[PDB]
Amino acid sequence: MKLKLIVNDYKLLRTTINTVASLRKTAILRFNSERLTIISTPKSSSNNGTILRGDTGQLWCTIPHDFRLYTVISNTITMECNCDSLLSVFKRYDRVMNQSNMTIKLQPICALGITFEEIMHSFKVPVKLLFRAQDTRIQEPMINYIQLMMYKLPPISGEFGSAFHGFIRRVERYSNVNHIHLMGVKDVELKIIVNELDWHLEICWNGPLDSVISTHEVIIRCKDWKVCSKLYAAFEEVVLAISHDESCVFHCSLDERGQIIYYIARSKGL
Amino acid sequence: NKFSASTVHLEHITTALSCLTPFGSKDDVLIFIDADGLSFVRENNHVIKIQLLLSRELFMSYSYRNETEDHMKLCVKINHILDSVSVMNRNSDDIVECTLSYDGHGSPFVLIFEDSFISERVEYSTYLIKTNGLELDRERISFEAIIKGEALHSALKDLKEIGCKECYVYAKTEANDENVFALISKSQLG
Repeated sequence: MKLKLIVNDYKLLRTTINTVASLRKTAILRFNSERLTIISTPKSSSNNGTILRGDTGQLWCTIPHDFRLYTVISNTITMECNCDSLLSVFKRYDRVMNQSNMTIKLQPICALGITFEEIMHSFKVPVKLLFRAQDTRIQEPMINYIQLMMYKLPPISGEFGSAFHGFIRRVERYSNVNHIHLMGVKDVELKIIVNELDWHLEICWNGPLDSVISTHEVIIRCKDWKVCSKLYAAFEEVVLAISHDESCVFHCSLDERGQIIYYIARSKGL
Repeated sequence: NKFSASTVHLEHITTALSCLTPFGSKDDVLIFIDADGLSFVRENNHVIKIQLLLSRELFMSYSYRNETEDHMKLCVKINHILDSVSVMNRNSDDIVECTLSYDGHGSPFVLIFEDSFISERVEYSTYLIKTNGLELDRERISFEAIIKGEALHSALKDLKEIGCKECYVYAKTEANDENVFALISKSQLG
């Protein structure tokens, strides 16, 4: 149970830290001896996971530590603490560096001994020690490739990155938007259709898009698209996977590789 | 496509739409499609009617491949169009090429906004048609006055500021160059 590390890649970890907080309360920190797997999924969260909320999307982001030292003795440790406390702590560290390295330690309920200086700052965030049997029930979704099609989204730093980001967020200017009906046709054209207003709106993209490897369609919610937009803003290598009336997967990566995978299920049937 | 019109001077169609707002703001709008140009007609309470016309010369492309009928009529609501273009004009500073389209009876009125990166497409639902009887007889004119726009706009603004529950117009030209034209108002001031 000896877990100690001094994380300094900082953006890669920060985006996960923020997106798990924005997704739902608390998060899972799977500290393997090689790879850290932050798992914000609804199956493991005891307040209306899908009771009237419909919050089904599961995030499986992996953070590497080679961040100064990775001493995971046990060696898989799986934890669960609220995202509010670590969000505040990270924000404080970010502001401090805006003005040393944060040492992290571990004390089936424990605490995290975050310690950093400029002043002395100690934050003992409560945490638990979810069991191995409970860990085994936390498995990543399996996604078929029989129809799954992926769209290589352009990097944000490129000329078309800002235009694509604006096109992605274009669906947020109508406050009566709940369901987004993605469309992808084969040079592939990616289209967004809205069918909940008095007029039939189709937000298309005529720019250059690459399809790494039949119209595939999937209807998702608007908040899922918001977090997808935030992820696209925070990453360069972003792949949009679209399963025909099954699911939508947002694959992000940072060049071993700190991949971020968001699995979004259909919020309706085509 | 039985009709297709493309333009980049979207300010002209914007002024056309803002000149159609005074005639009620949530009701039906008649659009007449002919070879000469694009016209919007609105009628209120059978007492007043407006008729704007966008000529072919305002669009680089104006096909009108329809051949069975010389003119095409469609009825679409104005609140839908206003609410759409209101949020579309958020980034109007971009180089937008508007594209009007209509495939005939039973097909929606399309309004595509392409910025060379995003091609927003809207299909407006067309409603049944309920507008010429309200036209003056060309052989019976009692007075014909040509007035400058700014002066008339100022007079109308003044009449609005005075209230002007009722209005009167005068047209007398005496023996000499005594052209008298006045806009009398029955307002709170008297």
